[PDB]
Amino acid sequence: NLAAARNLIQVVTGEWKSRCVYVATRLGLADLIESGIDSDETLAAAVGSDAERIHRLMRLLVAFEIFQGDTRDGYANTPTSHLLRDVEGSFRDMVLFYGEEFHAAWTPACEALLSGTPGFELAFGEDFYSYLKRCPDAGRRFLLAMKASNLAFHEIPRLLDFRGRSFVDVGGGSGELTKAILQAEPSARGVMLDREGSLGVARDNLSSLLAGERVSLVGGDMLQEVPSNGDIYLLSRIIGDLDEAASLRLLGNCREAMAGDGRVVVIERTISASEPSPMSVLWDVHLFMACAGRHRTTEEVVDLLGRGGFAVERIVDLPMETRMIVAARA
Amino acid sequence: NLAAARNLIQVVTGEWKSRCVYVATRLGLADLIESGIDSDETLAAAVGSDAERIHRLMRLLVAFEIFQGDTRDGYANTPTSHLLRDVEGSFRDMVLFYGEEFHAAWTPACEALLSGTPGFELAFGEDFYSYLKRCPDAGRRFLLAMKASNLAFHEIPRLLDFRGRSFVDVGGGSGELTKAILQAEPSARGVMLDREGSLGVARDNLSSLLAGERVSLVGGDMLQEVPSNGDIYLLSRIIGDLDEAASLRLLGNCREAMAGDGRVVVIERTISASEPSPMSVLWDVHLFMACAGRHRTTEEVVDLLGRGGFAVERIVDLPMETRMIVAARA
Repeated sequence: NLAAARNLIQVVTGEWKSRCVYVATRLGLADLIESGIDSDETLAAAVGSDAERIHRLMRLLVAFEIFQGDTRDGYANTPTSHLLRDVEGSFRDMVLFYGEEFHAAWTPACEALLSGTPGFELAFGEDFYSYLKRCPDAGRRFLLAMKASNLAFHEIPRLLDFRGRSFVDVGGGSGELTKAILQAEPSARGVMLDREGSLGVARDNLSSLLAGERVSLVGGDMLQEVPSNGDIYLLSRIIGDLDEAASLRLLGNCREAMAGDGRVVVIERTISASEPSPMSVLWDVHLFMACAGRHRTTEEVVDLLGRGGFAVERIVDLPMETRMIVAARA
Repeated sequence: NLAAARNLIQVVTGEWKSRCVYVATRLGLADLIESGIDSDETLAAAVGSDAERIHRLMRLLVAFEIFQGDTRDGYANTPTSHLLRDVEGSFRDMVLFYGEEFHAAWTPACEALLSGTPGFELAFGEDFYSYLKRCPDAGRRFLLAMKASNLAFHEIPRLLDFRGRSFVDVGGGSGELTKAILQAEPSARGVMLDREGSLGVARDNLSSLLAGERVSLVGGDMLQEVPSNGDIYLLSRIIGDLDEAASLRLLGNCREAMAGDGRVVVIERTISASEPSPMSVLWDVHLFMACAGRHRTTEEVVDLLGRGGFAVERIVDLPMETRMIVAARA
């Protein structure tokens, strides 16, 4: 009952820790501190607070190993708080977006789980993808939030050998996975496929790589055709939105288009059918809350790969509860 | 870097777990399950949801050891989920209040820590205790939420001997501490003091014990006078709100009123000034967010006791980050 009350209270009050991290990010404390503004007084002066309130917020965060030090010798960053800094590749924009849009989305979680309308849609009056287009700047902020998952993408070219290979990023969106591969392995060449008229974001995000002729963009419908003669076909976050049939159209398109000995690589969160990792299932509820998305089990994807003519060769756990499943032609 | 990123995401997404437990609580899943309604399908029909959403919620809660089992063989409670049930001493009402009023309070946390206006006041346009006194239903719910802390009160008569002895509950409020003592030790006798005109709640909450003539109530100002000849003077969540001057008046009132070899017993959350427990400091920021209160360090309480002519005899760590400090006449 004691351990149980203590664990329960941790979970109940976890939200207040999220808020405190969000406030530390909004206030730019991690930046100020790295700069040497590192006392209660100087921090309070910089952000417009009071020294005692800063002291209390800092005491909390330090106790949870987010920052370190004290007001007298000075506060400093820890590996976790460095991620809050306003620097390339940090988690700052993800923290802010999650503490704003997704904080609002998770407020009507009860009515969402009862009705089946995502909490996001209840909170904002339109579906998520609609919101990113409507609400001014939301799209830009969300792409910055998503850069946080360059964590999994940076691992792919460390696990998979792209040296002298051509790859096809099917349904690439902004091009972050293509970008990460091409940054890591200079002899690799890619094609990114997306809907015609959808290539603008990628044209800008990939401008230097396009200028260097390391990549080309193609407009097309992946269900009708994929760019041919690739060695590796990346399906990143594609399968989850597709039903049995469209998934088999897509997989058949890659199976027939790829070079001899080519591979299909599915990159996606999948849930272990038994003993799922607690974080993977938290992401799964979140996918509902955000957009009524649904995850497959690892088994369902492996079996789906088989029905599309592939033999799985590797299943690798990536950062942020993402899997990489590599399949060759059966 | 992997490890830091995994930690940050845990903290950032912790809020969604709080929302998931709040939802299970609002829906009465633990009650339903205890009564044998224990599949996704029967749970869904019971609450007006759908089997798939229940499945995903329950998968999440089970993975975090809140419930156990599975839809086929049936879900079942755990020591943690038993605390959510609608039973006398559970955390159920605390979870609900924290997921409603305090979830609202913690939304403007940034503006709160900058301005100094508690998030509760920002959110509701009204200070916390004014809100409780004005809105009888909110006041009722808050009292039920504060019952979760009866965990600490029930330990008190196990650590102190009230057999044969008399106590004075100074600032007793609704009277839960007095009631915990008399229920544990039927031969204890006690007086509860509070401000005249405030005794309504306690007169009701303690009706039985008042009818048994085991306890009486007195209306009065503790800063001028306290009931005399007590063996044990309980100061529960009373000093925290008092300045130096007021605390020394109260302590002197106790020192002069008490029996030979009497004790003053301070029950309060305090912060260890050197290496504080992360949970104690989270409670401290929450106290600000709710009503601009704050906790003292343990050292400050010990030093204040000494200034009031007391010597600390014992310090005991009670449940839910609360301290019991026993002092005798120096």
